[PDB]
Amino acid sequence: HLACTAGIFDPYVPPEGDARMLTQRTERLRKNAASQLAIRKIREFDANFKTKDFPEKAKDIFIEAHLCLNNSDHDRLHTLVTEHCFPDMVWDLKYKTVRWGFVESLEPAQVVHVRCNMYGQVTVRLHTRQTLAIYDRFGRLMYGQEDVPKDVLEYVVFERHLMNPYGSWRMHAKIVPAWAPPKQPILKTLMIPGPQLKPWEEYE
Amino acid sequence: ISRKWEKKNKIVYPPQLPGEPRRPAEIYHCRRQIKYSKDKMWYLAKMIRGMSIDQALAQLEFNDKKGAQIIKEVLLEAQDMAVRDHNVEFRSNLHIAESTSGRGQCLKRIRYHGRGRFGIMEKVYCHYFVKLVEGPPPPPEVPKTAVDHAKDYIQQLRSRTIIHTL
Amino acid sequence: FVRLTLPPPKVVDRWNEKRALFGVYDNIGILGNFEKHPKELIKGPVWLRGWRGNELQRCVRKKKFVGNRMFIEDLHNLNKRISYLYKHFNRH
Amino acid sequence: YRAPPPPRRRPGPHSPDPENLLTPRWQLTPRY
Amino acid sequence: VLVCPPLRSRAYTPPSDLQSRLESHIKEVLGSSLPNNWQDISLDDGHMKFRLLAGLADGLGHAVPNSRLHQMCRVRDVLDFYNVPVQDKSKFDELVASNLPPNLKISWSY
Amino acid sequence: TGRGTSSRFLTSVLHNGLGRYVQQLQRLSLSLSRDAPSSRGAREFVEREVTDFARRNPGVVVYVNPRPCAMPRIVAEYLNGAVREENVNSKSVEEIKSLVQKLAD
Amino acid sequence: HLFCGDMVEILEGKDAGKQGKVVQVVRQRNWVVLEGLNTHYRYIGRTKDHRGTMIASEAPLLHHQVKLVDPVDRKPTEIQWRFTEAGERVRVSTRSGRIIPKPEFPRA
RNA sequence: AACUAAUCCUAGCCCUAGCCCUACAAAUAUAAUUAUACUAUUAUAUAAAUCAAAACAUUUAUAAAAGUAUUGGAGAAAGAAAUUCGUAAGGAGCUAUAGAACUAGUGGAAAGAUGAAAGACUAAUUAAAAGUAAGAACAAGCAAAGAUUAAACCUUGUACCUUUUGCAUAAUGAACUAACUAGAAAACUUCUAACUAAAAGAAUUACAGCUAGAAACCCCGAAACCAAAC
Repeated sequence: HLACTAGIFDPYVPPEGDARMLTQRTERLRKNAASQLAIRKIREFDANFKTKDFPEKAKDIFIEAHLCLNNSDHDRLHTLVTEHCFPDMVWDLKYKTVRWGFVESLEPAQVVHVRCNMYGQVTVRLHTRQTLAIYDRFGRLMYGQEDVPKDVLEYVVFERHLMNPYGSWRMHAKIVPAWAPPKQPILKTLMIPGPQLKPWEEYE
Repeated sequence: ISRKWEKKNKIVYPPQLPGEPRRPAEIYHCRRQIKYSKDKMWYLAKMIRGMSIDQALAQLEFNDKKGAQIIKEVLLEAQDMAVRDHNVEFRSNLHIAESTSGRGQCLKRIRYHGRGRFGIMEKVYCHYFVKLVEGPPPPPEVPKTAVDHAKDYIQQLRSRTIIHTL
Repeated sequence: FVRLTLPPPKVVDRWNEKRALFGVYDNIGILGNFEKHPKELIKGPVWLRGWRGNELQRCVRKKKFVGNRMFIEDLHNLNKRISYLYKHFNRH
Repeated sequence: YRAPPPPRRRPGPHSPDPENLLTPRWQLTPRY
Repeated sequence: VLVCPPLRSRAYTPPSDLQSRLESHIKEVLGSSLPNNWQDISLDDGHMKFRLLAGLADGLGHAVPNSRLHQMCRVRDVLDFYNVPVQDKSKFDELVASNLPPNLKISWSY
Repeated sequence: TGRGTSSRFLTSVLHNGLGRYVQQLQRLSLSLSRDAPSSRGAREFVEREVTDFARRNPGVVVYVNPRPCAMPRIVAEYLNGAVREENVNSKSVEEIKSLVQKLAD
Repeated sequence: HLFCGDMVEILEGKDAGKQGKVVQVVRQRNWVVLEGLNTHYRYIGRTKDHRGTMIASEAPLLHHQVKLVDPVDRKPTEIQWRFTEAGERVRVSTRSGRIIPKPEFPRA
C-alpha cells in the first residue's frame, strides 16, 4: 500500500524577488484557471479546502514535524509527513542530538499551487527564522548555532490521499527556489582525495 | 558469545555543555573470528600499546607474523570509520590506547597417528580488541631522578607514626 | 546457573468447586445409617481400593487382581521384579 | 456452588444375565 | 424486589435512663408491671424470655449473644449484661483519637 | 580477620557531650501489617510501649505506617546521616523494646 | 467467518475502529490482513549504495481483532452462520438479523 | 561493559484410571523385494541354571479361617481346605546431566531456545563457574594471621582426605569449574489420644484391656557360574 507518490505532478516555478513580496495573492486569482480545477478536485472529497486557510493547518504540521526531530518522536513525525519525506529527515541525523527552535515567521504562509488513484499535492510558501545546532555522539557541536536565527524562504509541498477515507494532509516534499541563499557550511574541514592510479600508471 | 566491544562504539554521550572541553574521540574495533592463536597475537598487541597510528602502521608493514598483517587491516578499518562516522578531522591524529587479544570458539577433531595412536586436534580461533583514542600518544614515562628518590624516603621517615603508645 | 527471566504470574482460587466441595460426604457411613462405608468412596487402582500394604504386598495384590488381564511383557517384568523383592525382604 | 446429590446404593433384587460371559459363575449358582 | 437495609453498628453505650427503658419494657412485657424483686425474677419461661429479650433488644438496641444466651437465667444478669458498654472502635481508631503527640505520625495505608 | 577487615580509632562525632548531649538518632519508622503472624509482637508493642518511648525521647521523629507487608521492618536514621534497618519479622514485644533501647543509645 | 474482500472493523490494533477489506487470510495463524490498515512503514531496497525506500507494509491481525460489518448499519455486529434459499452459506448478524452477502474479490 | 561462556520452556516422558482387540504403479520368500517354469514345502519336549540355604547334596514363594497345621539337609523355607463371606481422565509424577535409551533404535549416542509480526534488517539478558585479558615480576619461605601510617619487611604458624596407635617429615586419593552421586520395612515396646470389663464399621485380644496415631535397618566395585543366540 502506497499513501504517497514520489515527485510533484507539476513543478511550480517561483519568481525571483517573491521574498520582497494582496499582490501575489491576486496572481493566484489570475492563475486559478490552471489550479482551480485541481482545487475543485480536493474540494470534491473535502469541500472545506481553501487556499487561504490551508497554510495555517499546513504550517502547524511543518513546525510540529521539526519539533519531533529534537525529541526523535519518529512515530509522531511519521503521521505528520508522508513515507517519502520521513527517511530523508531523520536518516542523516542518526546518533546525533539537534536543538531546533522556530522564531516568528517573517511572512504569512500562503498556498501557491496545487495539483492532483488520486493524490493531491499542495505547494505552500513559507519564510521563517529558525535556530539549529547539531552535536556529535560525544556532544561536540558540528553544525549550526545554538541561538542564532537563520531566515530561510522555502516552498513546502503537502500531500493527501483523496480516495482513501482516512486520507489526510501530510508533508511530502519541499521545493527549493534557486534564488534562495545557500545553506550554512559545516564547521569542520573536509579533504578531497586525489586520483587513484595503478602502479604502472603515472599521475595525470 | 558476547559482543560488548561493538556496543561500546554505539554509546552516545549527552550533548556537551559550553563549559566543557572538546571530548576526545574513542573508537572500539575488533575482529571476532581469526584463525590465529590469541597468545601469539597478544605479543603483537603488547608491543603496539600506546603507540601512534602512523608508527604502529609502519612497524606492521615490516612485520613477519601473519597476525601483524591482520592487525594492520583491522587498524585501517577503524581509522576509516573514525573519520567517516566518528568525526575525526585528522587521519594522523590517532594513537593506540588499548590492544589485546581474546579466545575464540574452536573446532575439535581427532588426530590420527601412524603407529595406532590418536590425539585431540583443535582448530584455534581468537578475537582481537583495540581501542583508539584521538590525539597523539601520551608522553613516555621519565625515570625518577636520585633527588626524587631521596625526597620520598625522607618524607616516608617523617610520615612514620608512633605505634602502640598513649 | 539461575534464571534471568521472571516466571508467569499465577493466582490460585481456593474457593473453586473442587476445593469448595472437597471432603463432602466423608461422613457417609455415620450420617448415612452406615449403608455405605466410607471405604466405598475410595477411587484408585482396583487392587488397593480400601486396602493398604507394603510395596511387595501391593505388587502381589496387583498381580492377582489383573493377572489375567496383564500383558505378557508386563507379567514377565513383574515376576522378575517380585523375585528380587522377595529375596531382599525375606533374607535381608 | 450446590453440592451434588448424595451417592445411594441401588436397592431391590438384581438378576445377573446368565448368558453374559463377564458375569462371575458364583453369582449364577443356586446358592446365589 | 428485596433491598438490603443499611448495616448497623455493634457499638452500644448504657443509656442514661437505663432503668427507665428496662422498667418500661418489663412494665409492658410483664403484666404485673415490674413486681417486687423484679431483679431476681427467673427467665426460664420460653415465651417470657423471647418477649423480654426481643423487646429489650429492639428498644435498647443491644442483643444477647447466643453463646451468652443461656446465662440469662435472671433479670439481674440481663441488667448487668446491658449496663456494660460495648464499643466497635478499632485499636487504631482509639489510637487516632488519643491526643497524638507531635513527634508520632500514623498513616493508615489499608 | 583484622588483616581482612577495616578498623578505626576512637573518636567523637563533634564532641557531643562537651557542652550538652544530643541524641544521634533522629527518626524511627515502623511498618506493620494488619494480618500477619510475624508482626504480632510488633502489633502489641504499638498498643503499650510505643507511647512511653516517645514521651521519654521526644526529639526522634516517629513514623507508624500500617500497610500490607510481608515482614515488618524498623528504620532508624541518625543525625550524622547513618541509616540502619532492622527486621521485626516474628519478634516479640520484649525483643523489640530491647532493640530500640540499644538503637537510641 | 472471515474471507478475502470482507469489510471488517478492527477491534484492537494500530488502526482499531477503522473498517477495512480483507486481502489475505492465513487461516493457520488465524491472521487477517487488511489493505491500508495496521500498516507500518519499512525500508524496501536497502543496499550498500542506497539506504532504502520507505514503504507502508500491512501487519497481520488475529481473527478476534476484527469483526464483520452489517452493510446497512456499520458496526461490529456478531454474526451466525445460516443457509439461504439458494443454499449458499451466509453470515447472519446475531442482532438486527441480516444477510451479509459474500464479497466479490478479483482473481489473484 | 569481555573474552571464553552463561541465560530459557517445551522436545517429550512416567504411573494409574479408562479401554481389550476385530487399523499408488511396480517388486517380493527364487539370491525376498529379480514381471513366466529350475529346487518342492516345515517350528517345538518339565524351562533350566544362576540364585537362597552365608559352601553344597533333598530342597529354594513367583475375603476370613491363617501365617494356625503339617511338611522340610525339621533349615533356607514351604503352606491348604473344611466352614463362613464376596451385586456397583487424573498426579503434594519428571522438565534437555531429570523424565522412556530417544528429537532415535536414528551394542547404542549427541542436540534446541528472538518477537505478536523478520512482507517488523535476528532478541535481549549476566560486577554471574573454572579459564584468560584489562594490569609480568621485585631478598624471606603451606603464603595466612596479629598487626601497622604504610601492599611486601617484624612476630606467630610442620597442606588436605582417609587410614593407620588416641603420632606422621609415613601411605593412599585430588588440574580445576558445573550438574548428578550412597539408610528402605512396625512383630513388640515407650510416648499421644478414644472407649472401657469391654474394645474394634465381621474374622482380634481381653482378670484393664482394647482401638487409632507416631517412632526403623545405604551406595559403587570383582575373579566367577549357567541358559540361549552369534
